Amino acid sequence: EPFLIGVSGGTASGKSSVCAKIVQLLGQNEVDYRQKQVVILSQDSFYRVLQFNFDHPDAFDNELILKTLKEITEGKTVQIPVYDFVSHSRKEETVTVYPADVVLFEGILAFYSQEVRDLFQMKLFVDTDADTRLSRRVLRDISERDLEQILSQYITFVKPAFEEFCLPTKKYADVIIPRGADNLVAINLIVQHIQDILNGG
Amino acid sequence: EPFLIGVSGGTASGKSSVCAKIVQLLGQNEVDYRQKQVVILSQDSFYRVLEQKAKALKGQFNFDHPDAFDNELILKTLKEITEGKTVQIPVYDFVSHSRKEETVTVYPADVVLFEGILAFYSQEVRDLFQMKLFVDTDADTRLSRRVLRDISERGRDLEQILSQYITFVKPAFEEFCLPTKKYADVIIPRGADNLVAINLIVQHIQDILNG
Amino acid sequence: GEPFLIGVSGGTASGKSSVCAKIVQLLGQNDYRQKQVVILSQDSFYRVLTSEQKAKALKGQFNFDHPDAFDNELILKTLKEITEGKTVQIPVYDFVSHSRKEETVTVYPADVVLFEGILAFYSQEVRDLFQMKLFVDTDADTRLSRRVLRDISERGRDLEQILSQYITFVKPAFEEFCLPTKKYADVIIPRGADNLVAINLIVQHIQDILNG
Amino acid sequence: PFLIGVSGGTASGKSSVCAKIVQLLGQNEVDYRQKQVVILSQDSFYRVLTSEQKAKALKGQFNFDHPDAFDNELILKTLKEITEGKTVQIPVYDFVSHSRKEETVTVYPADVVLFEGILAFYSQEVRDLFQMKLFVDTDADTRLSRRVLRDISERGRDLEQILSQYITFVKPAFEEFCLPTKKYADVIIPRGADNLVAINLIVQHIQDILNG
Ligand SMILES: [N-]=[N+]=N[C@@H]1[C@H](O)[C@@H](CO)O[C@H]1n1ccc(=O)[nH]c1=O
Repeated sequence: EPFLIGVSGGTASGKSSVCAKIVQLLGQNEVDYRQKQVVILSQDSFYRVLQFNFDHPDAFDNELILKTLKEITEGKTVQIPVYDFVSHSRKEETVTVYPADVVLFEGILAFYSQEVRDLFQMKLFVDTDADTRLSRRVLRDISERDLEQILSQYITFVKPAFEEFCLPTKKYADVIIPRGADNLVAINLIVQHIQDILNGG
Repeated sequence: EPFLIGVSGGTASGKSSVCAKIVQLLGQNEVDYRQKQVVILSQDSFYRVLEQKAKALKGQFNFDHPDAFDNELILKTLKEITEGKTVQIPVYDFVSHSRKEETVTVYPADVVLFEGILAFYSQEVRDLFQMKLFVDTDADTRLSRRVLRDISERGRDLEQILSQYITFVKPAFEEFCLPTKKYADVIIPRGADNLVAINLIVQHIQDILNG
Repeated sequence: GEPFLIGVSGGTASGKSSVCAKIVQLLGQNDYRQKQVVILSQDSFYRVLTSEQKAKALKGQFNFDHPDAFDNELILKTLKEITEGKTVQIPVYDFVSHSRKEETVTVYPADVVLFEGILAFYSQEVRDLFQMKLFVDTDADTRLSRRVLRDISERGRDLEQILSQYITFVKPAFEEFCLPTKKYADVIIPRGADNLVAINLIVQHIQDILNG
Repeated sequence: PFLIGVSGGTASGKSSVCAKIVQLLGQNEVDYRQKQVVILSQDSFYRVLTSEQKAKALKGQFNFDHPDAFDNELILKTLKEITEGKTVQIPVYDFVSHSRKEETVTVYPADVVLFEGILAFYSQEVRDLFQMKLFVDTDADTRLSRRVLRDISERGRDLEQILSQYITFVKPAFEEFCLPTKKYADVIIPRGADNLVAINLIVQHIQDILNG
């Protein structure tokens, strides 16, 4: 019975950084990929087979997410597709994820599907202010196209999809983390809880 | 070295019911009051002394303003708690609007929960809380909870409850309590019913109690 | 020379019904055959309830604030013909039977038509017909206090049943369907009918539409 | 004279709305002495900085979006003398030296005065001088997007310096001082100058004022 923890929130809120800090603090980075007890799943790894809105729920393989997450709860070994954000291509290589005790699924629409919601025993939402998240993504998108095209895409696609699809799913959260990776108190709270789950007490 | 946890949130958001559940799941109700390891401190007990305005029915008083709370005694009470000293907490009757001479003796505990609408208002009190929690229940939901709570627990009629809430409770929350939400480390979205968030904090305290 | 339609949305107990009333009253319009400004309510276009829906309404389990409870096709068809300068027949909903009475209110083509409804801006086809969109923004707890007083004193409801229906039906319908339509508003009028500066601004503008 | 206060966050559309309003009236093609609608900016009333204040300004540690950086006494005095029909002298601020130039702008008494500013509704004494209070409500991330593109083109700073100053100074000053003054607004104009319906609503209102 693996423990599934759903982490949602807008882009550049700190979902990936919070999950990375939790796994790093739990020492899972040093363990081999077979003996990993806490793994991280990114929703962007499940983009559907490909001016276009990639923040819309239709752009995500909802059935593959549900099947993979369900097979994880069944203790089965699953393979996750790889997706590069630059070329929008799903490479033929797959990441093999062996049965782990705790699974973190981060995604802007992780709480959108009701079938995916009920899979999570604990649901966390990284609530970061909209302008603050834009400041983080603007710096993130140039370092990792043109600055005018980044603001055009965010205003036309990212911002409307967050308010229409992500924001309504904030009410399904059990715990809200108010600033992201910098919130060391909240991270230490979840790190303490996942380590408490591994021990069994 | 006691662990101070600050619990804030608007009125009727569930801070009292959450804290009461945290100590109940920890079995502190079965332990004697002198041997309690997790105690609860309510900000409503530290209301300032009352003769500032004798008339509270002819002209209401606005009890939700930070001026009506003894911020100096709150800082003194919490400071002596962090030092490991026994403290005496005053008793209050909301109807009598007076400070009873009898005090509740709270022995040094390992974990102390302080719940209050303005628990994160003063900076000197904020830094004492090692963990800051905020119960963020929607405004209309908190109003529906408070109306039903104030009619059964108190003998107030509905017209005075809504008039007192709109005139004083609502503006004081938005001016003083809402800006303090940013200081919170963990936000609990719905309150007492959120069993996943309560079990998370209960487990954290039980790990602190073991050492 | 098409009629100037003005959409007025907002949550319940926000003041939109009183805002529209005070606008027509300040204009002195309230002569149904020669009136230049009329007020239309989304409440007139409730759908007729099936036998299973009527039974759910008696038990208090029917959401009257949900888009499914309104005849969007009738609203769109009525507002589309109003723009074309035609008389429209507007239903007179009988809530006792939850159906439309045989009698109907005849609205003659007016120069300015006000459509007031919680979900006035929900339908896109209905939304594009409005040349001006007003949203009465009043705080949720302030509107709740208004509705609780209006439901207990004017209607005589049970307090616990009001708050139970609000949390279960009224609140989710507002946050899911009404609030997302606030971004389509051209002008947002806060605090409701007491905002006399905003009302006199809309009253003055309609007078300029009639004089011009 | 009709005083209209315009507030809202940075890059919301305040300056663009006021400029668009004045343009729709003949005021652009109206002589300077005969202008009936004039625009006043709160940026013209920055305080002269103390040597201690200027020291923090050189270090980049002075929040220019804070109420203390604005000359409230001079704003109140100038706006009061405008209401009395007096011709007033507004300063010309030199932001490099943080002082007032010897040259001043002469504002002849106009029938309608538009005062735009981030904290136009902060001082109660300045609020009560406005016959109409407008607030340009635009989403924070949208305004930040507008400010970034405006701060890179208008000035010669880099992107990382803009976002650092916005998160450190502009954002906390807006949420603490500018946002709580939104409740005093009589009308809320969303999205700024792109809101043509709201622009023509104020334009038609001012035109009706000029004709009595
Ligand atoms: N008649 N009437 N008015 C109302 C009210 O204004 C509207 C709420 O949108 O639905 C109608 N309404 C709602 C609940 C109910 O139990 N009965 C009812 O008639």
